[PDB]
Amino acid sequence: QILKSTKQPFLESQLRFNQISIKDFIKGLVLSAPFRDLNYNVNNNYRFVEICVQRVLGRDIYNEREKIAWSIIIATQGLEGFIDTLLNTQEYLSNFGDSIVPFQRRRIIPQRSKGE
Amino acid sequence: MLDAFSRVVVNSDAKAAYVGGSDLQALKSFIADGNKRLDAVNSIVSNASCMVSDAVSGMICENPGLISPGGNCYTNRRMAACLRDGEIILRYVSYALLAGDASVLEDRCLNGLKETYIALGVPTNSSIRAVSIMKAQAVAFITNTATERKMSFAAGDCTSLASEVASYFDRVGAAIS
Amino acid sequence: MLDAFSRVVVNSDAKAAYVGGSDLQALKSFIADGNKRLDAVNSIVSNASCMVSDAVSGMICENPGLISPGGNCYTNRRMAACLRDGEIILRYVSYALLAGDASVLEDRCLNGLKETYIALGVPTNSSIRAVSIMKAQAVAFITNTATERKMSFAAGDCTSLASEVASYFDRVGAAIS
Amino acid sequence: MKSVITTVVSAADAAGRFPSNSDLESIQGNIQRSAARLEAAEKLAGNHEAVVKEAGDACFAKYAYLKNPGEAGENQEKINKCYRDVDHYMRLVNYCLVVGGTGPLDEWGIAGAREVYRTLNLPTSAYVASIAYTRDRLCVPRDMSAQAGVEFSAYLDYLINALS
Amino acid sequence: MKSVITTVVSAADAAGRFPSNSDLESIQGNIQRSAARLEAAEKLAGNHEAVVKEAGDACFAKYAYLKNPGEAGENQEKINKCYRDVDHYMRLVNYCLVVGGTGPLDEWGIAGAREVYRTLNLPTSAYVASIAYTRDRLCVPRDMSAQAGVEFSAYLDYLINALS
Amino acid sequence: RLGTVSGNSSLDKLGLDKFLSESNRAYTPRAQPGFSSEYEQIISATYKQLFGNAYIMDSERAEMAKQESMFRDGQLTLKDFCRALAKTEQYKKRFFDSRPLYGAIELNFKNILGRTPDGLEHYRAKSAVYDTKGYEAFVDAFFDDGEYDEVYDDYTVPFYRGYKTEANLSMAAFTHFFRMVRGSSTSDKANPNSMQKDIPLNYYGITKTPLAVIAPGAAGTAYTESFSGTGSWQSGRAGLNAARVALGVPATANGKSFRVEVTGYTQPGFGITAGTAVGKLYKANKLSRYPRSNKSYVVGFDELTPLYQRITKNGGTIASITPL
Amino acid sequence: MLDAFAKVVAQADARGEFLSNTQIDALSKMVKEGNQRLDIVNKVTSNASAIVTNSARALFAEQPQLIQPGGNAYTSRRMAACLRDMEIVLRYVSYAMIAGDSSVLDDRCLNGLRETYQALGTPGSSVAVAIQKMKDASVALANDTTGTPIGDCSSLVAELAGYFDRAAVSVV
Amino acid sequence: MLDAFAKVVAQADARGEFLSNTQIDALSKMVKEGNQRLDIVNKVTSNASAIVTNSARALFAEQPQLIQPGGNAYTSRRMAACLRDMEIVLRYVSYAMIAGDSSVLDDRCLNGLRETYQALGTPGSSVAVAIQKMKDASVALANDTTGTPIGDCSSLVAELAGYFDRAAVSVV
Ligand SMILES: *CC[C@H]1/C(=C/c2[nH]c(/C=C3N=C(/C=C4\NC(=O)C(CC)=C4C)C(C)=C\3CCC(=O)O)c(CCC(=O)O)c2C)NC(=O)[C@@H]1C
Ligand SMILES: *CC[C@H]1/C(=C/c2[nH]c(/C=C3N=C(/C=C4\NC(=O)C(CC)=C4C)C(C)=C\3CCC(=O)O)c(CCC(=O)O)c2C)NC(=O)[C@@H]1C
Ligand SMILES: C=CC1=C(C)[C@@H](Cc2[nH]c(/C=C3N=C(/C=C4\NC(=O)[C@H](C)[C@H]4CC)C(C)=C\3CCC(=O)O)c(CCC(=O)O)c2C)NC1=O
Ligand SMILES: C=CC1=C(C)[C@@H](Cc2[nH]c(/C=C3N=C(/C=C4\NC(=O)[C@H](C)[C@H]4CC)C(C)=C\3CCC(=O)O)c(CCC(=O)O)c2C)NC1=O
Ligand SMILES: C=CC1=C(C)[C@@H](Cc2[nH]c(/C=C3N=C(/C=C4\NC(=O)[C@H](C)[C@H]4CC)C(C)=C\3CCC(=O)O)c(CCC(=O)O)c2C)NC1=O
Ligand SMILES: C=CC1=C(C)[C@@H](Cc2[nH]c(/C=C3N=C(/C=C4\NC(=O)[C@H](C)[C@H]4CC)C(C)=C\3CCC(=O)O)c(CCC(=O)O)c2C)NC1=O
Ligand SMILES: C=CC1=C(C)[C@@H](Cc2[nH]c(/C=C3N=C(/C=C4\NC(=O)[C@H](C)[C@H]4CC)C(C)=C\3CCC(=O)O)c(CCC(=O)O)c2C)NC1=O
Ligand SMILES: C=CC1=C(C)[C@@H](Cc2[nH]c(/C=C3N=C(/C=C4\NC(=O)[C@H](C)[C@H]4CC)C(C)=C\3CCC(=O)O)c(CCC(=O)O)c2C)NC1=O
Ligand SMILES: C=CC1=C(C)[C@@H](Cc2[nH]c(/C=C3N=C(/C=C4\NC(=O)[C@H](C)[C@H]4CC)C(C)=C\3CCC(=O)O)c(CCC(=O)O)c2C)NC1=O
Ligand SMILES: C=CC1=C(C)[C@@H](Cc2[nH]c(/C=C3N=C(/C=C4\NC(=O)[C@H](C)[C@H]4CC)C(C)=C\3CCC(=O)O)c(CCC(=O)O)c2C)NC1=O
Ligand SMILES: C=CC1=C(C)[C@@H](Cc2[nH]c(/C=C3N=C(/C=C4\NC(=O)[C@H](C)[C@H]4CC)C(C)=C\3CCC(=O)O)c(CCC(=O)O)c2C)NC1=O
Ligand SMILES: C=CC1=C(C)[C@@H](Cc2[nH]c(/C=C3N=C(/C=C4\NC(=O)[C@H](C)[C@H]4CC)C(C)=C\3CCC(=O)O)c(CCC(=O)O)c2C)NC1=O
Ligand SMILES: C=CC1=C(C)[C@@H](Cc2[nH]c(/C=C3N=C(/C=C4\NC(=O)[C@H](C)[C@H]4CC)C(C)=C\3CCC(=O)O)c(CCC(=O)O)c2C)NC1=O
Repeated sequence: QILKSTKQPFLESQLRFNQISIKDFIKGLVLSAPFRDLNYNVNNNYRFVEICVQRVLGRDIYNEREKIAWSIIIATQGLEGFIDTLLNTQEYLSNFGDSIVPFQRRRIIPQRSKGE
Repeated sequence: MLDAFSRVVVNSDAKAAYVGGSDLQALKSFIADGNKRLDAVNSIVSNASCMVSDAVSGMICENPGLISPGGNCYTNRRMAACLRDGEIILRYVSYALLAGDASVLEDRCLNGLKETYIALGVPTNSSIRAVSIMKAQAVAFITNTATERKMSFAAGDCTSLASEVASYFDRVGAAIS
Repeated sequence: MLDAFSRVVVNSDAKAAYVGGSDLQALKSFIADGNKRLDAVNSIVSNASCMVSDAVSGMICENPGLISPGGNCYTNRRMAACLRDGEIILRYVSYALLAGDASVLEDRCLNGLKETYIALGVPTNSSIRAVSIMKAQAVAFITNTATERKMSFAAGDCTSLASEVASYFDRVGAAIS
Repeated sequence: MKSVITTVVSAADAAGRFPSNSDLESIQGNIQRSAARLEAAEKLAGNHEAVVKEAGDACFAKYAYLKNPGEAGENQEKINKCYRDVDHYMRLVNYCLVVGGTGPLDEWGIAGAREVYRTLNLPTSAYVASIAYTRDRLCVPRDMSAQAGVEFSAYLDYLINALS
Repeated sequence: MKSVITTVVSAADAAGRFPSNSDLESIQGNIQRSAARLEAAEKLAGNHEAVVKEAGDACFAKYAYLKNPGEAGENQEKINKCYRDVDHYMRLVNYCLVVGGTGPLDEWGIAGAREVYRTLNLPTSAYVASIAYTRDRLCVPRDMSAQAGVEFSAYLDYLINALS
Repeated sequence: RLGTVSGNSSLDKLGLDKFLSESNRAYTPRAQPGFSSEYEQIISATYKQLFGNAYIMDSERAEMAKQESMFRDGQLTLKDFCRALAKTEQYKKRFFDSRPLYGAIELNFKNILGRTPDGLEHYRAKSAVYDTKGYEAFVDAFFDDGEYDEVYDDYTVPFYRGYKTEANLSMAAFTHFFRMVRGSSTSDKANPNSMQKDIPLNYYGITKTPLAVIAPGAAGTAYTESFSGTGSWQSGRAGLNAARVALGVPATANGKSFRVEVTGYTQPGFGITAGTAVGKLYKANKLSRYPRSNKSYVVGFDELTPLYQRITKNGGTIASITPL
Repeated sequence: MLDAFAKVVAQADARGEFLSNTQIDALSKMVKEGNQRLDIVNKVTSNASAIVTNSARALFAEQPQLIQPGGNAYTSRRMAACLRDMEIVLRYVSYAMIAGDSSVLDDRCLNGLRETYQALGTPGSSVAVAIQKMKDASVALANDTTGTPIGDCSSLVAELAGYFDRAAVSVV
Repeated sequence: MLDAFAKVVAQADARGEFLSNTQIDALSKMVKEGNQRLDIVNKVTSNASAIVTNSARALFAEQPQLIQPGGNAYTSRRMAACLRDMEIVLRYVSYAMIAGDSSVLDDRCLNGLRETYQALGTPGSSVAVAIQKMKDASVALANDTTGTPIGDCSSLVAELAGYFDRAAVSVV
């Protein structure tokens, strides 16, 4: 979905004028309008939380209980409340902060070729 | 204001060292062609008035968008301001060439010129084009390589002064880049 | 102001005459002993600080009424003002001796000094006694005729410069008389 | 009256200080240049009848429209005033050669000249043509020495940079 | 940092004008004096541990009361600081000989010295005694040239006129 | 103290305090011979106002002796003393010789006229005098106009007046005054915005955009930022400091918008702990957690109280909060 | 943000006043022209691409200094920035048209826009020209009688022109 | 960030100009000294640890107020911060050396550095001393003839010293 109906020209124009930061840009992309029908309307709350943990926090889930635990914030607070309490964890701020695009943290072991 | 003599004084003052005969030879070589430096500075002051006007006219004839309505050199007031802007730069480069040290235009001319032009909306491309033209004119005057004007000098080589004055012009464009 | 070169220019400008080779010899004779003029000026600047203090102390030890209560050099403020008053005069005489023309203390120092002192109540006798002492010190320094200090010069005669600097001190006392 | 002496005494006076070693050091340069700057001055003094003659008609050969009716050089006394206006500038060049600085030029020739030549409707390009003609056919071994021509020409294009 | 170049560029900058012929004329005097002013500087550079050695104890031979209790030179580190205070002045004299003007002296040695020596209760007469001893036994054919001695001595009594 | 409430006054808490006390009016025309305390008070007040709190040593004060001279005779403060003090080589060395021309213009509007220029039209009226007639007529342009003789007396010292309406400037130049005058303990070599080498306000006085007034002596008062104007027409960098516009959808989504400036960022004191974390202490890039101090933010309304946790727990100190 | 009903509600709340009967007729006549209000924004929305493109085309036909080299629309990205800047204003004017007042236009479109263009070096007067070129392009299109019952809607057209004027003076 | 080729390309683009032939010789003579440019940065990179350590050691031998208690290098973490601050400048100067101009040095190293040291209370003049102590330590090492063909590379050495000077005046 780096097609053109998905691209937001206005978060971009506010990012390059230093009005919003990278963390606010990720928050604008998760709450964005093509993300809410191409990834949120096609999942339950359990698959969607492991999608949002893998792509924002840059790590896999710990077990099933983490999916079941975080699944409740989506239902009772909306996507806005869920993405606020995800972006304000110590894990996100200690690794990416407010000004770094997230990435898949520590995917491959350094000796080896095949990684995760 | 630091000339070539006070530069080695401020260099050896952090050492708390006396200026000895080892590093003095760089200063007696500065005296040995002081006449070449004066002969070089005179050849630029002699025709600075053609040098400025030719540079801005070449910058305008290369980029005809500056004289369009709403261009930065559109009206008579802005064009007079451009011819005034270039002459100050040439004057400070002549000061630095006479002093043998660039420290007279680091603080009196280029200190704050960067954001003055972008508070004013002065386009940064044409200013470095104009001083590049002025640099090409100045090197063509330190050596007798100008086309229609030839000045009479004693025979010898002045390439060191031409490289020095080119090095005085690149930091002007680098300060406003 | 006016040095020795601009004086003949303002002299020949009323003529509307070009400066020719007849009256130029008075200027090349000025160049022929410029080293003597610099050697003379240096010998006064070298010990101006003893020259001023000795002159004011000699003026006081000649006239002990100035340090009486209600005298013009009574308090510390007035004595500091007197030592400040004499040094400016010596400075302007040194300017005129270097320039070769008296026109620098004509208008910057002596123009209005006459009535300043009599608005202040400064006694005019001790003022000319002090500069007469300073004149006697200055002629004793242009020639090596000073008693305890001898400066090393190249051999020759400097009586023209001594008469010139005496003529620069005569008009100081004449301006305040 | 800007010159070598006039600069250093004004600097020492504004600082309120005695003449230092750098003040006396600058006058030695005046002494060393006096023996090349003064021969240009009297060479001009001894020859100014013909130097002004060839410059003023070189002004009119370039701009022949000045003798038209309604112009600056219509009748004879305007041309006689033009030769006088040129001789005044060459006299000031002789004065600046004698002094050492450009004092006589910017004191009596340059200051206020743009206001005069505009309201009296005189073209400054016809002034600079006669000065450029004088500068361009100064011929360095015969007319002067090699160094006096250096000094004489440096004051000439000071006028050209000041009037243009 | 007052010197020959530093004076004429600030004069031309305050006038807002280009370097004229009188500006270039003053630098020729610097060229002509560098061949007598630099000799004195490196002669001082190559010999400065002996000249400050004989000046500092000449200061104490004149004023032997400085080693009394309660004075400025009571114990050993005060005397070691006195030799350092003298060496600082001779280094600045070397710097003014290299520059050409008196800039290094009134920039780092003279300005504020009267406030320091008064509140720290140091006599300036003991400073000028060591400088006068150095000036008086400079012996001009052996120690320097004939012309380097006058240039070296002219900066020495600048200190004496400034401190007294 | 600090604040805007306690003493029922506000302008003395901004460091303008000593400048609201004295007047230094110089009552009798010439100096009465015999007496000198009153005129030495006036001389020291003129050096304090005209040089802006620098140390003219006695070796340097010994050469304005001819200028204090005629002031003690029948010659003026404003036309003899303060004008010739601007044409000496102690004023020129400090406020003209180390600066550019536009640095020298604002430093004369501060010293001589006691205010700040606004817009280009105040700068170009004064640079056009310099570029034609030199510095000696550039100095007289501040005195000899219709500004000096209408707000100042012939014998008073030129007090600061840039903060009040009676200098009928603007409201943008009210806040530019506190960039120049940061209290009574500051001089010109002494504020961080100009260390006797640059133009103190350059982008802000030309464009007349106002600068949020951090009071001096406050907790977190050493906030200063650099300039890098974004946009590709002028080819500048994006990411240095926050915007000041509050433009799009996050203007009023999550309430009204603000602009917090915070200054003190250190490498220890990030985590949820009292102490520093020990170990390798830097990442692979080995830059910093915050690669520059003095960060600014644009925040909405109900993001302000978690941002306030995030600033203060991580060791930062808030300089100023302005709405948007 | 507020619409026209919430604005008088905030007025009445901030003095604690019950809404008088005359204010209820003032709101009922806004209800009365609801279909005519909706027709205007529908006609603007259906022609939004041709509004922006024709206004932008006519802007550079008469201000050719912008698209010539060196201008502030000489790129493909500065040009695409300009077209998308015009669509932004056309979007928020149409938001204010159905809101009834210009709170959402002033609040999250025009606030800080003049300072943005001053920081970028964009000539704000040429933005003001393009806004008034979209203005009468939309006004002359809102007086088209195709697909609507014939009646009077002129006061709503003046209200629509007022928002374009407010956005035009906010950008210089 | 830009290198020296992209800088003249941006100059020529922003006035829409084709590159003249003389600018092509100006670029060809930068191509001509490519191996000599690479040798300098190679020699600086091979001695980068001893440059920083010897310059830092000589800094506290003559400014002992920094490492004494109370100083701004009296810790093990403030000291390790100082050494790593010196490596940063040595890194970005070497980046600018192969770039040909100081865009990457000015852009992501020196921008806001003076304000950072003013906020921390770090004496910027002592940073300026340490930068010039690394400068001639690297310059005297770049004039070493071991492992290189004998020739002239003095103008490149002056260009290298210019970047250290630019970083030195940017921090006071
Ligand atoms: C008709 C085109 C005119 C023009 C436009 C132009 N604009 C920009 C840059 C920006 N415009 C904005 C404006 C907004 N951003 C928003 O999010 C909103 C919503 C409320 C508005 C009104 C901003 C923030 C920028 C900067 C961000 C960016 O770079 O896009 C540019 C420059 C683009 C660039 O330099 O890369 C242009 C050219 N300019 C003209 O000349 C026309 C008159
Ligand atoms: C020679 C050592 C000098 C010195 C250094 C010193 N620096 C700091 C702190 C910081 N330095 C920076 C500078 C940078 N950070 C970057 O990411 C970059 C890359 C472009 C640069 C140039 C920053 C941001 C800080 C603050 C962050 C931090 O705390 O590390 C410190 C203090 C460290 C501390 O207080 O904990 C020192 C001591 N100081 C000196 O005295 C020497 C002259
Ligand atoms: C399209 C518009 C256009 C112009 C107006 C001219 C202007 C012009 N002249 C020169 C180049 C120069 N200009 C001068 C200047 C002068 N020569 C003299 O004899 C006088 C004293 C003085 C004023 C005329 C000199 C000496 C050179 C270098 C040698 C030469 O080309 O003549 C250059 C430099 C080229 C470059 O490197 O970018 C330009 C742009 N050329 C143009 O393309
Ligand atoms: C001491 C150093 C020193 C300088 C370098 C100048 C710098 C300078 N230039 C301008 C101002 C300017 N400078 C230019 C010049 C140019 N714009 C262009 O498009 C061309 C590239 C270039 C001419 C070759 C223009 C057009 C103005 C605009 C004046 C105005 O806006 O009316 C201004 C402010 C307004 C003014 O004074 O008019 C300043 C401070 N002044 C100084 O005091
Ligand atoms: C006060 C005013 C003042 C000046 C204007 C200059 C004038 C001047 N130039 C040179 C002398 C010289 N000038 C040059 C310079 C050059 N020769 C060339 O062929 C190149 C075009 C140009 C290089 C820039 C050279 C090569 C000499 C010969 C002496 C030397 O090499 O140092 C000399 C010494 C020899 C002579 O008498 O001619 C003088 C006095 N010096 C001054 O004191
Ligand atoms: C009653 C009080 C009283 C004094 C304090 C002294 C002061 C004094 N000294 C000189 C006269 C002089 N004063 C000096 C000055 C100096 N000599 C040096 O070697 C030093 C560098 C410098 C400061 C001491 C010189 C050089 C002379 C002339 C020669 C001489 O008499 O020594 C004169 C001039 C006599 C005259 O013509 O009127 C006077 C009054 N004499 C007095 O009658
Ligand atoms: C540019 C040239 C120039 C000068 C020459 C001086 C001139 C001068 N002297 C004094 C002022 C004075 N000058 C003297 C000096 C003397 N009175 C004596 O009895 C002795 C004969 C003699 C000392 C040798 C005294 C005593 C005062 C008095 C100051 C006071 O009244 O407190 C004053 C006015 C008050 C003051 O400034 O303190 C002036 C203008 N100033 C200048 O600007
Ligand atoms: C820039 C600093 C500077 C100076 C300080 C002087 C230094 C100086 N004085 C003289 C040179 C001289 N100075 C004197 C002067 C005197 N001899 C006496 O016996 C009298 C006491 C005294 C009269 C006032 C004489 C007579 C000469 C010899 C040359 C000549 O007569 O012109 C010379 C030329 C010969 C030489 O090398 O010595 C120089 C360079 N000149 C300068 O350029
Ligand atoms: C001391 C320095 C000094 C000068 C430089 C001149 C400058 C000067 N020239 C003229 C005046 C003039 N100058 C000229 C000269 C010329 N007109 C031309 O078409 C050519 C450009 C040029 C001849 C080659 C003429 C024709 C007049 C008379 C103009 C008139 O009154 O109509 C005037 C007005 C007073 C008068 O009529 O004489 C002045 C001040 N005069 C001086 O006293
Ligand atoms: C004081 C200032 C002053 C001058 C600047 C010159 C200017 C000058 N030149 C010539 C006269 C001349 N000038 C030249 C020109 C030159 N001669 C040559 O051998 C070279 C080719 C070329 C030098 C580069 C020639 C060839 C003549 C002879 C007549 C002529 O052809 O014009 C004349 C006419 C009187 C004469 O013949 O001498 C004058 C006044 N003379 C002066 O008195
Ligand atoms: C760069 C130029 C430069 C200088 C000229 C000196 C000037 C100077 N000297 C001293 C300080 C001193 N200077 C002296 C010197 C002397 N005391 C005497 O009795 C004799 C007059 C003389 C020895 C012959 C002494 C003894 C001290 C220490 C005074 C004290 O701290 O009690 C101090 C105070 C700081 C310190 O204690 O070191 C300063 C600034 N220092 C400098 O950095
Ligand atoms: C699906 C979305 C939707 C819409 C777009 C509207 C459209 C709409 N408008 C009207 C009805 C109307 N619409 C208009 C508006 C206009 N007529 C003109 O002649 C002008 C061109 C234009 C003025 C701007 C007018 C004026 C009426 C009432 C007829 C009249 O009294 O003139 C009606 C019939 C109901 C009624 O009588 O009010 C409907 C369904 N309603 C909707 O639900
Ligand atoms: C693997 C990475 C890599 C490098 C490090 C360079 C290194 C390198 N440099 C040179 C070649 C060279 N290298 C230098 C540089 C210097 N010589 C000196 O004497 C000075 C000490 C120093 C100046 C800074 C010079 C000057 C030449 C050319 C020889 C000459 O003409 O003097 C050559 C031979 C090719 C040629 O002739 O240009 C190579 C392979 N190239 C690479 O691919």
